[PDB]
Amino acid sequence: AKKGMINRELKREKTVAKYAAKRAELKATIANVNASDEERFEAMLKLQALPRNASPVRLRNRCGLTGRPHGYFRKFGLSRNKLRDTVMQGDVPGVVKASW
Amino acid sequence: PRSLKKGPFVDAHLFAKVEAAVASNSRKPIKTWSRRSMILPDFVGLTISVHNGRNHVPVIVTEHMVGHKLGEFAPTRTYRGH
Amino acid sequence: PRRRVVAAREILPDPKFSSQTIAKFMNHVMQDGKKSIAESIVYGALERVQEKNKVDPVEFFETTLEKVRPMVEVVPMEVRPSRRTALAMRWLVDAAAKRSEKTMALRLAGELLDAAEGKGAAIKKREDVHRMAEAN
Amino acid sequence: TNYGTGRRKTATARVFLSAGTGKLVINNRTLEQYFGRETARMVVRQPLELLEATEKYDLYITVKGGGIGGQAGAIRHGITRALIAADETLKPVLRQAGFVTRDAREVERKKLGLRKARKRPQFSKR
Amino acid sequence: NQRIRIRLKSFDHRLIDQSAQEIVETAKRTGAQVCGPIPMPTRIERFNVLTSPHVNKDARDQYEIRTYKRLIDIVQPTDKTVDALMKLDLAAGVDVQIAL
Amino acid sequence: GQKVHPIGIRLGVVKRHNANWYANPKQYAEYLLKDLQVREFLTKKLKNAMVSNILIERPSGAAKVTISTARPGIVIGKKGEDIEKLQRELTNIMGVPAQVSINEIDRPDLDARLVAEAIASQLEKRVMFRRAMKRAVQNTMRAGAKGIKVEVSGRLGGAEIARTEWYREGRVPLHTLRADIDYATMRAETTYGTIGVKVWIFRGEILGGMKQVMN
RNA sequence: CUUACCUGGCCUUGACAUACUAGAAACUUUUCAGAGAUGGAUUGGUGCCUUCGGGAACCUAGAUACAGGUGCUGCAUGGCUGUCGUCAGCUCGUGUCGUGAGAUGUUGGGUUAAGUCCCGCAACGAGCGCAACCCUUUUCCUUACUUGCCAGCAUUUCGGAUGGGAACUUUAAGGAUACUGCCAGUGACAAACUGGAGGAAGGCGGGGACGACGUCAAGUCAUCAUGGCCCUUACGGCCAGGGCUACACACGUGCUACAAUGGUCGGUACAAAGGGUUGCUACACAGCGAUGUGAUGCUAAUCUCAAAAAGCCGAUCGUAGUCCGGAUUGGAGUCUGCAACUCGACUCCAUGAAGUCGGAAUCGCUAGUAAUCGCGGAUCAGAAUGCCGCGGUGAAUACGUUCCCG
Repeated sequence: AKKGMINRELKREKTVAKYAAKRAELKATIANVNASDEERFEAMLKLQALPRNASPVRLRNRCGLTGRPHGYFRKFGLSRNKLRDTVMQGDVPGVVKASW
Repeated sequence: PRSLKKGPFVDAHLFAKVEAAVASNSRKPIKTWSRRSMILPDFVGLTISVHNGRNHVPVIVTEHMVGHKLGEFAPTRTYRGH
Repeated sequence: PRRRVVAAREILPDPKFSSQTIAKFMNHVMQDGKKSIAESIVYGALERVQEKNKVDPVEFFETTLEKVRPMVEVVPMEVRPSRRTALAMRWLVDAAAKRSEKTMALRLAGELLDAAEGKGAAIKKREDVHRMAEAN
Repeated sequence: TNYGTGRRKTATARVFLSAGTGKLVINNRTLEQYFGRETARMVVRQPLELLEATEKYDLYITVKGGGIGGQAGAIRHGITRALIAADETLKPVLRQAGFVTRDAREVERKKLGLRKARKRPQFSKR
Repeated sequence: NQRIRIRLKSFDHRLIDQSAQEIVETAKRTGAQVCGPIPMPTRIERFNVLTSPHVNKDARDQYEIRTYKRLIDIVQPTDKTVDALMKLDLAAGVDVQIAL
Repeated sequence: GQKVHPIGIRLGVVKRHNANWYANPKQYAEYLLKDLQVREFLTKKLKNAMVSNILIERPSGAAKVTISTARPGIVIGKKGEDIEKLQRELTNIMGVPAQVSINEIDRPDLDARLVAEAIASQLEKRVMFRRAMKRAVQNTMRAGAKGIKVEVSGRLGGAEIARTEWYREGRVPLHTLRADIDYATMRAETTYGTIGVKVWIFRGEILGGMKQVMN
């Protein structure tokens, strides 16, 4: 991937982490049933007024080594090319060629 | 469609503009990129220039279009035949 | 094959009459692995022929199969014993398919009775193969 | 009194043979109650019918895994093994009938690049 | 009514067996009753990794990773039992969880 | 055709993993990424220390890195200051206290990575590739291997058309899973681009299997 | 978002690195304008070491070497991959023959899935290939007895529920067994080959992984690395909206059907494998339903996804474009998400298209296979008829090598 795309991803994670608490608070206030309808409406308005990059749905998993956005394999944190290389070198504990 | 328990969605910047115009009575078009905003009853009688990707198409809001998204009146693809 | 001779696959006798002929007929009737439906179809015919005219269910089926059995291929060649039964079963299934009744079992029994008396698309087809054999 | 274990297509049956009038229970159920189709009922009764001792013994059978056919085969295998345990002299007859052999056939795994164990995607040279 | 429950998790069944044998031997030496080790079902995870860098969908490596689990029960634990178990070394690649 | 990785195919048969730790799915990824960073950092730092194998373990809330080297003195330092600096750097990278251990290789010519590094250094210093290959093969066979194969690929000597040259002495039974085959790959960066070096060394058949290896 | 493309709005040593010069802790609150990128007012905090004259991060300002480039060359390359092809071949040393390139060995007779093995011979000797070693399945034994099991005993709300038991199933580590071992006939008096007993299994029991020397300037500069070329207020970087989803058409790979071996309704059985703490959810209430609320157990052989479906029993439909089929369209909703217009999935009511088994031609499959039925997972907020796996039911036919192909 390009350095610009990697830095974009990093900035998005930073924004999500910065706004994590207030987003959860507003969502809880929205879900509150004892709260007033005006209170829940205001909470919804503030949630919609939060910056876009605060939303976790805009994060994309990228390979931890190269930044590739396809074939991620959450468990290892690496895309398929680097995963194949590392597994066949033997630096991934417990992973072996599978046959049955 | 959006859940009824959440209400219709309108962008705040667009809603403030239409509210200011209606509190006043300015007739100049309101220029917006918010194709996703829902047309509200307050919108009726106003001209909104909705972005369609390259231009801003003017739409005059009539009563029959309340409940539509603004983008349904600004097509984004060009086609005339083969 | 090419170099080997494959041993014939022996099928078990049916668990009710211990008759490999009836088991093979059930296999010919059965579609996409539904053995129980084919069992119902065949056993309905076997029970219904017994009620309509009293003979042994196995013996009556064997006699009709022998009647529908051809003896010539196609350059003339005689059919080996296995293909006689193999071709009679297919003819009896295909022809019994097209007669109109409520259930498949009743159609099968009806054409079993019909072929026992010399009328049936099966033995028309047998006589057609006979004609073609006389042609050469 | 005597015990046998039968296996067929991931189905395992535990068979407890005794001396009795002919009672037969599968998973606290009658044979007719447990098996719907006739052939499954007949496969279970094959060994005692062959030995002509259908009324000589009492059976307590449990079974787990597989389907109806696999469970019937496992029950037959377990009954054969229990009879072998009861008397070693019956082994030639049961082996001649073919009840002693464990059917080792099993589902073949799906393979990479194929739709099934053997079935291949359609090919177009044109 | 004190019972010690030890759970061993590993990616290598030989390592987990060695650790379980060591624990059982130490507990037996300290004069305590031991039940086990009991082999719990193994977890198997499979992955399909494309081997070519660009386009060969039928060219993949199939990898697997296994999680082995063992359970050890100590009943009637003597005084020296707990101290000996804590003094026992922790081998890399085996996770040991102790519950009282 | 293409050949399977000789180490990867034996990773559970006669070969041990280079990482030995357990982690649940929540920290597996973080542990692996930090391990890879450690390997890269060590490979860069000890370039001239003749280092082939790095083994990473996480025994209990800590880390242990075993470095196999043919230059223990240069790795250790004059008075041991260098291993203390390495411990500081590795602790900083890994987030947990780390202990460095040194494994001295007494037979460098039977180690696949060291031979590949030597050949690549010769190629970068512009020694003729065939001479370098035959010298390496003869040195290993004198050291005592039962077989060695060396392969070089690229613009050999500066030619515009790239090609591949290999040379083998002894026995290299690649299809026997129980054979002890060390394998290594290395890059030589020349004015005309990249030349790849591959080395296989065979050191006899291992009997008893993984039980003998004590996995 | 991804995103690399388009329209428009913005930045210029830059979103990111090293080298230099100065000043500030870093950070934090409230807003205002703007589509946002951005820009401006406005709070608190001003911290950590200290040989303490300053330093550690961290931020801002200046400067120039530079950064940056999914821009070009896979016909400069590394690495990786496809293909012939799981084809049985491919080589080397000493000695002989030839002026020589070369030959011999490796050919010749049987046998095998195999250059697999046995015989002859100016040849005598070796390697990589084949096979085996590795994984899984079928029989048995030992160890292990919980969260799994329940044969015998006892109590039971008849629920392994409870005392209890270690038998059996299973779980999973280690072993045993199969070797033409025994008999008969042949082969050539060899390698081999055919039949029989015992045995769970008999001659390679089944499946997986493993792919020789080489070929196609095959594929990939857009995973990554890298020689060379090109851009540098732009071919770099930031943003909002649009596009990748277009539609007179043609082709490939699939799913669903055209029905009675079936459709619908009522009742009632039997799996395997895998997933679950930002998660899976018992149970209750509300709703026709997608779902909502309350609540419970579970970091899991413990709780849960979960209903297996085809199957069996009973009723009905009676060959009709139908009680087949389920496209399309109208009207209402739910959930994920800042946001379902372009352009999501699912639910309810209404609608009810083509389709009556498909030309020339052509594809897959030799057994638990084909056919058919359901279940799970990776990616993933949401979004599979694809891909990778799992079990259930369970066939037909192989006379033979005359021609089709390799």
